Amino acid sequence: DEDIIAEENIVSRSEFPESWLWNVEDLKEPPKNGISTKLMNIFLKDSITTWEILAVSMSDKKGICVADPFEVTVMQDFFIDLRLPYSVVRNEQVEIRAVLYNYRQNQELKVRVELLHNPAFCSLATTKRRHQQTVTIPPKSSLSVPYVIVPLKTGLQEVEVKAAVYHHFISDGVRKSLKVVPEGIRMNKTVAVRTLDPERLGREGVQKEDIPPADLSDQVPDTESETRILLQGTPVAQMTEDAVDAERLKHLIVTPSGCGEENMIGMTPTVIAVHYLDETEQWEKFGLEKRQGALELIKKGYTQQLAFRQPSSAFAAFVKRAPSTWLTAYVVKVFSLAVNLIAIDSQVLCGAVKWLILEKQKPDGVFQEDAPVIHQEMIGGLRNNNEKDMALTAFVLISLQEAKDICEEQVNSLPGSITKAGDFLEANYMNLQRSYTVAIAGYALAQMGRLKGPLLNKFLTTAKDKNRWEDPGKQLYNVEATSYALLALLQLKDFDFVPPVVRWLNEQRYYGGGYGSTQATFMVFQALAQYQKDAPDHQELNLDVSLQLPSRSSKITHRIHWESASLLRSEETKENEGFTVTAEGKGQGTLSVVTMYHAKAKDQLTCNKFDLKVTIKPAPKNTMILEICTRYRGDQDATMSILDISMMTGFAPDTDDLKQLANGVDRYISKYELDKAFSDRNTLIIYLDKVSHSEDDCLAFKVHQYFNVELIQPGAVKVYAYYNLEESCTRFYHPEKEDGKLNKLCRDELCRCAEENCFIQKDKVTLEERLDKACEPGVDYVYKTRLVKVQLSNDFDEYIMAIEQTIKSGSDEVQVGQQRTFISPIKCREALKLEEKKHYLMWGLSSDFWGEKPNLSYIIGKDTWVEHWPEEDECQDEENQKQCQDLGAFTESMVVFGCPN
Amino acid sequence: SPMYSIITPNILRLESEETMVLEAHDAQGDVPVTVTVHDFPGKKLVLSSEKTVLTPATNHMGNVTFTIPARNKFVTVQATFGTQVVEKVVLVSLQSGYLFIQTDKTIYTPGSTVLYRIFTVNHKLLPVGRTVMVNIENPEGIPVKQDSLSSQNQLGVLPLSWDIPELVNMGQWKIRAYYENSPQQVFSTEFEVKEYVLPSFEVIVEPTEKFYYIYNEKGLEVTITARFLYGKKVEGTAFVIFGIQDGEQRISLPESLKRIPIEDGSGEVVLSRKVLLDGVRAEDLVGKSLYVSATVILHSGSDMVQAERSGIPIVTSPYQIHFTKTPKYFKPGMPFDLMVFVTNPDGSPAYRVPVAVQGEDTVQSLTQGDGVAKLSINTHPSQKPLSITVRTKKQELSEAEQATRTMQALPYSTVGNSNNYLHLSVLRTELRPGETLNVNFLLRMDRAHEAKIRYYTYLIMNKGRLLKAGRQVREPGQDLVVLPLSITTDFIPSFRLVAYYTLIGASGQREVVADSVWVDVKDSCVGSLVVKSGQSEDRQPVPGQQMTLKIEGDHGARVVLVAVDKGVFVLNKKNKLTQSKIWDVVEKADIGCTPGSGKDYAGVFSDAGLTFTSSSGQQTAQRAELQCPQ
Ligand SMILES: *[C@H]1O[C@H](CO)[C@@H](O[C@@H]2O[C@H](CO)[C@@H](O[C@@H]3O[C@H](CO)[C@@H](O)[C@H](O)[C@@H]3O)[C@H](O)[C@H]2NC(C)=O)[C@H](O)[C@H]1NC(C)=O
Ligand SMILES: *[C@@H]1O[C@H](CO)[C@@H](O)[C@H](O)[C@H]1NC(C)=O
Repeated sequence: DEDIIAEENIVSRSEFPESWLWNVEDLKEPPKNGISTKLMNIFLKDSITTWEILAVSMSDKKGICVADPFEVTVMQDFFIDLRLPYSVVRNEQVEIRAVLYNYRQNQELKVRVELLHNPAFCSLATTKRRHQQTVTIPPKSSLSVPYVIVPLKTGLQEVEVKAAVYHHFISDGVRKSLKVVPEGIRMNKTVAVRTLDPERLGREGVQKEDIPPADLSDQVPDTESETRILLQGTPVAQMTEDAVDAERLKHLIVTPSGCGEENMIGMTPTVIAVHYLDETEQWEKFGLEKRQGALELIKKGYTQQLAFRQPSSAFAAFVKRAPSTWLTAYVVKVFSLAVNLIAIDSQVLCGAVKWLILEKQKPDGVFQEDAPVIHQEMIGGLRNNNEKDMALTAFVLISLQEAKDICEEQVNSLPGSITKAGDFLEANYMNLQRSYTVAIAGYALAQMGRLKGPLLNKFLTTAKDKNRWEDPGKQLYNVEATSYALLALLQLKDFDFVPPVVRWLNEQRYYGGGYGSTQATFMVFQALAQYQKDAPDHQELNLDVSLQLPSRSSKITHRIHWESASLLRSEETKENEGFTVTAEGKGQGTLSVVTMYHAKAKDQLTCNKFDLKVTIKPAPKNTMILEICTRYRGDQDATMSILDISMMTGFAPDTDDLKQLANGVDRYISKYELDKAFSDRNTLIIYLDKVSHSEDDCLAFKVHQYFNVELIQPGAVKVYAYYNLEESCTRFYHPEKEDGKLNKLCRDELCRCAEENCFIQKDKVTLEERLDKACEPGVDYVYKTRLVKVQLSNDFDEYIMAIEQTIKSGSDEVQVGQQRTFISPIKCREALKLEEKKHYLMWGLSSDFWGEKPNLSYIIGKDTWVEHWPEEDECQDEENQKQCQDLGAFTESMVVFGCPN
Repeated sequence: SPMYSIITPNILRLESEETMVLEAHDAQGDVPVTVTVHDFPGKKLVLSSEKTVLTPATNHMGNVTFTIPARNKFVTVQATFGTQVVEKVVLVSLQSGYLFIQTDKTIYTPGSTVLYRIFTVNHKLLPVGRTVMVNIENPEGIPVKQDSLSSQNQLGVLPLSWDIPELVNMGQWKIRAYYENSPQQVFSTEFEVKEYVLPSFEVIVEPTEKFYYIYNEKGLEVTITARFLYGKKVEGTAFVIFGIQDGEQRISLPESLKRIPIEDGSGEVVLSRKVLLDGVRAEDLVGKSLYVSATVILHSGSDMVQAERSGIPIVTSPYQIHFTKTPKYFKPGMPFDLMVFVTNPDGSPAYRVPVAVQGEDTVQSLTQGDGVAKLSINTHPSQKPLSITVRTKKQELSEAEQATRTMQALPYSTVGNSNNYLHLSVLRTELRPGETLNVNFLLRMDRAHEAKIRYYTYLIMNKGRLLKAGRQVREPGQDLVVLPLSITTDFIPSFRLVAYYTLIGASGQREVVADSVWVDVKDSCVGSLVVKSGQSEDRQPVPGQQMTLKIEGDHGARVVLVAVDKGVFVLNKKNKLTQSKIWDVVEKADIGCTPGSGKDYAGVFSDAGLTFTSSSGQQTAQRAELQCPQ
């Protein structure tokens, strides 16, 4: 118009992020008083609101620090708020609101607001027609502007309105996007759940697993679908143990005193007490402070055992007594186990080992006792004079083998002695009668790996009930022999036979300490401590999963290991692929493939909670009656509900009819909305104290047209209870159009807007004006047709034209005589006024095809030429002639030549 | 009889410089000190380093700063003084420190990108470099994305993003993250994923009182405020309803449903006592709470916003009294100081509220800015359980409306009933960094041995470390000596002062007497970070305008910004990052578990978070628990 800024000059606001300035800056600016100052230039976005600016600092000196928020308020004197919804359903007609705020102190504004045409949307604005309202906005107030549209293609489509004021240089534009979604219900399907375990059924040829795609046959076209692969790991282990409670061992901490032998009887329970407690880690339960004091007693025992070391590196009860074979073989045993606890001298430990070998070993390997220990109760089951040629050579052997690592480079005759004493035991193992001898010599041979064959069978079948190595005598010789046995089981790694043997020891409830409890106490706890070390605990999750998806070119290799805080791995693909998985290794896993997609729906309507009927009738300028009828779909009468109304562009409700509703009980209308006027009451809200659930609650008021304009925008009414926005219902109203729904032809889920000219035009229509318009690059088809049948409906008419000649054949392979359905909106039944058995000259574009070949249908659009062809005996009439001569000449100029270009 | 002592923290930590206090009492000449840390039990030598010499010129107070590389685990701290060795087993925390997570928004729409930063800092809050595992769990608790990043050379700031797919479960999503070295200790932030659009105004509902008094005839008066994000006041209509909660269950009061006109950005709506009591005896409602649900609709119907205040407590008394700040042990016959903490029913501190003990009788005291009141009561030299009850003497109110609370303080048990006490008193005021504190050392013991107490040893605890140790000189006859203790940004937010003296007395018996105290310091940032306008003038900016953003901070630091549309916080304001939420975490992770003092000397120490072991056998209790008692 005049004295206003045109539409193309206006740059729309487009940048509306919800958060921005996600920056990382360093305060390196020269500091003044330890204070750095950074200056940043920023382009504030297009939002009219208030921004919150939050800064966090990190300094290796001052640590972390969250700063107080800094708010920036962005505003403008005149603007539009285009309030879209999050999403809209494809083909669903909905109303959108556009609010124009005028915040100028005392300056009213004559404004123009225009919705811009977008092919993805079916609204009033088209290519060649604008949709512009002229409206006035009072000082310090807002104005709601309703637009109805229809999204025709899914995805991130875009609505955009502009507005300008007259006589001033003030303009604004808002370009916002909204996600358009198809029609369906969220469905989640399980594709494959297999147990990944090579070895178990998954053959030694490591498991291969074929995984099919998902059905997704009812997947609504034009929707993404994600496949999520998952690697669940089943761990469950348990090589379990129940160690002896430490509170039961308080007596095993004994102060070592006395002579060469008595000192050893007291250092025994203490060393074997610390050892067991260090391995079972009960030190908290026992009392953590008591360990340090137990270290002094073990160091005190060892120190006092140096004064009884004879020059020959051997030990005896006294210093004047002849050295004992067994005692020196026990000193080695104890000191060999207390190496990590106290400082065991290598000269002392290995010296006694060297002495045993060179002095107290017979050629055949046997060790001979020459000075029996005075305390004949500390030795255990050796006291029994039966087979002491084996028992001693088995005892001295174990002591030598536990000093191995410590005395290999210091004693070179050790390797020769170990094998020698093993040769004698091995040969005479099959001739043993006592269970005690079978155990202690069985542990001495198992340490070399020399307990196999018939010997191994003898050791195992020596157990009574497969849980104890007992001899008809004292029980502490039996606790000892089961303890050497449990040690041998652990050495050979026979973990199938062990649990029963250990359960027997635990049920004995032996806690060491007593008369001659030296061996029993050192051995029963040496065995139950090595029981906690020869674990394992699981076994191991060592899977190697490979995923080959025909989509990706690179293989996906996952390694699920135990002792890793995860055991879960996932991969996502946007394409429904038929892939294969190959596992490898130990462990029992899981493989779950879950796809996600949109399935086809069978519809509700919906509203679910509200019924709605809206009627628009003429009154008994224009003035009409708007009747509204609503009802709640529950069991109770709904509470305060809202009736949100928009007007038929250029219509204002009747004030006097409103006052009458306001005074009605259970109904409310703000003073605000009352005293608006013709001015601009295009929107109205009637608050309802309630709506009934049994029958309809109906109201009705008169609407007056204050500004008459061609092509009016359908009104819209929307109900909803105050507490819930989603559960709403919205009906439309237009004098003509069915129920506010704009014209659109649909098949399945594809739709195209139909709000346009019914045909091209109508000032003299000559032959030249026909050859020019029928040979434009676009024009595809040209037929002389005859109207056989006309089918009336509620939305689209169907004119079954039988083609009588194909002047210019197109993409449609139509022979002469066949019939083709021409579709036209109901609003075009009067302007076309096509009659049966008559002829017409028609031509249109290729975009005016409907359906799939060979079953195509034609659309009588704004590029379709509809012209009445007079009959044979009608050309005789001296007024149709001028036309007849033109059509008959348009016939032979298209048949012979065709198009100039 | 020289006595060598050692003090360290209850719980030692990995990859951190834990300090260790070395001492020699009644010592002569120099004394060579070697410190060792071994894994427990056995020998693996975790820290051999740290050897020092205690000098007469230091009164024989030394210090070794050591680091530990890197069921529960334990170390054996070992301390050899010349030939004499002292060792103590101490507990070790696996916790490497803290992780803080920050997302851009509070809520997100399927199809958008979640921007999130991980803040990796030790216990002392300084940035550290570690490997970090990061998970993202859905509502039902299923991880869909995991990263394995490292804050090495990264100045403690690990940026990250995640594109929410359009196909995703709505509701509460969670980001969980932990240190590779400590999978047990986990750090989480929730973010909502929902289908939403940003509204153009906000709605604030504020009840006149932050609580409800069952006998207030007037009822619950609520002010429904509504203004546009850009400032202007809203014109519209509001629906408001009320409800009763107890405790996770809500009951809606249908007959309280009102419709109120929102004019000039405001509206008034009241829940009359009548309606309340009808919707359910009145005293049965005490303990429960009230919530207000607002729904404001612009007279245009083009925009609609819902808001809600919840947890308005129903109470007989407008106050609560707490002794969480007063120590539970006194010194028989010595003045006892009380830290009464008076809150408003919601949990906020109540300013200027006079309090008093039972009777009283002039003896009063007003609550300050932090909601704390300073009472001091004179005591009997009896070993009887001191029982103290407190009010609460606000006029305008009534005895019936006044609040009350009752604690019980036990006597400090003395070494073989020697009647030798120590008491640390501090003048109560909001301590700011930069100020100097006047710590008061009052000594109680018979004059027969008083001349032997020549110095007190004090130790400052903070964030769970030994911030500073020192010696307070004393001459014979001085019952009360003062320590001018400077307060720095390092004492934030709270600190413990523990001090003690040792001597030979009774019958040649070694005696240790200690006392602790907990002082709150003005919570803030250790340094400073200010964000403001660079342009020194003008009104509001216009959409698409360039503006200068001034940032004032500490030299060397790295700053990470973000700008969110305050519209978002109309939808969800929860799970934001605050400096206050940081100091909240730090505090809850103190090894010190008590306002001060202790049943004995071994109690003062362990309760405060320290270990005292001597060459006379005077040691603390072995702490087996990482958590505080309860
Ligand atoms: C433990 O003994 C060591 C000496 O072996 C001492 O550490 C030193 O502590 C002082 C302050 O007590 C430090 O001086 C101050 O450092 C800050 C920065 O940390 C500085 O800004 C001040 O101006 C002041 O100079 C000193 O740097 C530090 N020495 C070392 C080893 O770095 C201290 O006596 C004892 N530490 C305690 C009380 O835990
Ligand atoms: C399917 O959706 C439901 C909610 O409607 C959700 O609880 C479930 O986890 C989904 N199925 C799967 C396993 O993806």
